[PDB]
Formats: sequence, structure tokens, C-alpha cells
Amino acid sequence: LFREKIPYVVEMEGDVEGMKFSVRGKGHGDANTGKIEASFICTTGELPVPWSSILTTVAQCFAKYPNDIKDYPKSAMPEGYVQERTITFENDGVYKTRAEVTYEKGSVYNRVTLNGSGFKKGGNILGKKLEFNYNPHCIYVLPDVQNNGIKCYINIVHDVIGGGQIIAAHQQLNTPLGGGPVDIPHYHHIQAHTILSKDPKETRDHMNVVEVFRAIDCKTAYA
Amino acid sequence: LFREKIPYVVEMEGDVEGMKFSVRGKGHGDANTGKIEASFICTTGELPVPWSSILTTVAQCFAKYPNDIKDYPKSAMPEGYVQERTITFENDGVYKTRAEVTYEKGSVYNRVTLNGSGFKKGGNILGKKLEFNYNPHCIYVLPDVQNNGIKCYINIVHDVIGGGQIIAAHQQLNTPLGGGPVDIPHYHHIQAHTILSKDPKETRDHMNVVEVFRAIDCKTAYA
Repeated sequence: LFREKIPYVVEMEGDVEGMKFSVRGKGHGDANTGKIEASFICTTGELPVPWSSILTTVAQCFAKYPNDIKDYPKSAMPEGYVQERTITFENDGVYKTRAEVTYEKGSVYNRVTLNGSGFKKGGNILGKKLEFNYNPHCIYVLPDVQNNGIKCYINIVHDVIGGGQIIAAHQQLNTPLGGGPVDIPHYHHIQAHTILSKDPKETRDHMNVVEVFRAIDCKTAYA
Repeated sequence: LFREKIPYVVEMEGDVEGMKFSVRGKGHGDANTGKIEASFICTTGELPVPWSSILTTVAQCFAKYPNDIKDYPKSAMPEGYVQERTITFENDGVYKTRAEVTYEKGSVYNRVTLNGSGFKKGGNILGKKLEFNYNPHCIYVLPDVQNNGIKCYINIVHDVIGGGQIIAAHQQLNTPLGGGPVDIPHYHHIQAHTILSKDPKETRDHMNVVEVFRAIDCKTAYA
């Protein structure tokens, strides 16, 4: 199912303090390498929040997994899985997100909704004061047998224009869309690395993305 | 002054919901390997909270640093540095801690105070329902030039007796005790690995620790 590089499609609807927007993305994921390359367009005009703020919201199934850690997202495929997050920004509001990640017609689809509230008028998010770049991160993956899934935790470091960084605290739940058996792993990490870029020839508000996700058995590797 | 294995001494005073306690530790740290081995005794009787809950509170200077990342804690030595943390436990209270980490008489000293409040009667902390073990973790180290130091973020995964895990969210600030020059690094990670043990011959409430800390230039290493 993930033996080859395969197409990745994203359909996102957002609403942040009443500002509605749509994002569409197309790219590929290669679970052999853990690499994602995708292009995102805001199809409703100007994105009303920083691109970096929605990077995590816009495919964990593409992560490079070794044989000796259960791969919950790939196990939930092809019927797929629900990915829910609360993202709380330092001194600012929260994104609540609900995604359905499915395998259809040789492609992975990430169809995701986002609501934002509690954001400050001239803060880093509504003021769009975050740099257009990204930092590498460590994703925590924990078993959640009670929910037939995994709970994940991430701190995201956002670089602020003119110096400084803020944290976006991520709480994440992945549960199955199917009725099939799922593989629920022991606690481990996913190393994340992300380069954001623009196409100079692209006139629409956009974000291009090159990502690497590698699962690490930290109980062994950090010893 | 970190070229050799050197002694490590810890003096901790705690107050959680009015329960006062003292912890003393002795061991060594080796910054060549990133290894800490130390023994902790509660000198006031029974520890009123889980040992694992105070593991992070009871020497980042011992972490194994490569040449290409600035080592803030070693740079602050020998006058040393202040380590402040807010630790907020899932569905439970918060530890506020202030440490002074110094080099005196051939030894690293961690003299640290802890206050706990907002804890639930019969919860995982006051009920001591956390397992006597520890998980590996990823420490985020960020520059904080405004404070002549570093800000660090950690999620700690605590295993609960009889199954389950909770998160202890760590916010950490390190500032100098001296007026000397300090080395403030770019954003990077410290991989942490910790094994807890008891001495069968020890009659006092106690915790022995073997730890490995390695700084990783994640901007490069995760690519």
C-alpha cells in the first residue's frame, strides 16, 4: 500500500475568528524514505493566518517506520483514520482540527477542518508576524488502547519576524475509520524536518513543503 | 573542567500542598558520554509524591555536546546558572522549581526548591500511583538572548500503575549566576534516557538513576 511513492491530496476548510478560508494541496509521500513533497494554494485569496501555523494540520502514514515499531496510521489504511488536534499558541488562541486521512484510487487524502478562537488582535497569528519557515521537531507517539488508537504530543517552535520564537503545543488523537484490526505501538518518537519555500512564478498565496519523518525506537536509540 | 567524570551533589527542599520534604543525592556526571549516575534519599521519611515526578528537578551541563552546538550550561560554569521550571501534570497540579547549579570543590551542586499546588486528593501524584520507572524524552533548547540564557521545553511521559501514561509539561529557563560571557546556542534537541532502580540493602525511601543526555543538531541530523 505504501511500497511506492504515491500521490497525496489535501482539502482543508478553515475558520479563525470568523475569517473563513480554503487550502488545496497536491504532492507525493514515500514511506520508504519518510519524505513528503507537496504544494499548497489558498483558493479563497490571502491566507488569514501564517502558513507555518497550519503546516502540521495539512499524513503521519508516510513516516519511515522500522520493522520493530507498530505503524498505527498505515495499519488503519486503506479505510483510514481520524486525526484530531488541539493546538494552543503561546499567549494566543487555539486551533481545533479534525482530519480524515484515507487511501482512495492509489492516493492518500487528508480532508481536514480547522476552527480557531481566543486569538488576540495584533498577536503573532492574526497579525501574521510568524516567519515563512519551519523548525525540526520530535513527535511523541503513545498507545491509547481505550480509544483503539494513538495519542501524540508535539511542541512546534515558530520563528517570529524580527527575532524570537513561540511554542504551539499540539495534543493529537488518531482513531480508526475502519472496523479492521489496527497495530497500536509502544511509546516512541517521530523525528520531523520541514523546509518551506515559495515558487517565484506562482501568483496565488501558497506554501511548498519538503518534509522527512522517521520513527525512532527511543527506548533503544537514546540508551 | 568537564573533560573528566566529576562528582554531582543534589540538595532539594520540597513543599507540595503543605507536605514538606528534603531529598539529598550524590553521584557523578561524565560530559564525555552524557552519563549521570546518582543515588537520592528522602531524608525526612517517605517522599509524599512519586520519585519519577521529581526526576527532572533533581544537571544539563553533563549532556554530551558536539563541537557545532553552543553549550550554554557548561559556558555558565564555574559560577553556574539558575534553572527555573513550571511542570504542569495532565489533569493535576503544577511544580514550580528554582535551582542553582554551581561548580564548588571539584563537584557540580544542584541546590533546588520545589513548590506544588492544584493537586487532586487521590490523583496520580498525591496518591503516588505513578510507576517507579522512566521513559526517554526529547528536550527542546531555544536561545533566549533577552534573558542572557536558554528556554527549554519537555513533555515527560509518566507510566501509571496498572496501565496508562500521563504528560508532565515542562517550561524551563536557564540564566547565569555570573556576569561572565555565556554561549547561547541555535535551537536544537537533547535526547534523554533514564533508568530508575532501588538498592535492596537501602532501608530509607530512595531512587537510583542511570541517565544519558546527548545534544543533537536536529536542523541537520533529522534532514
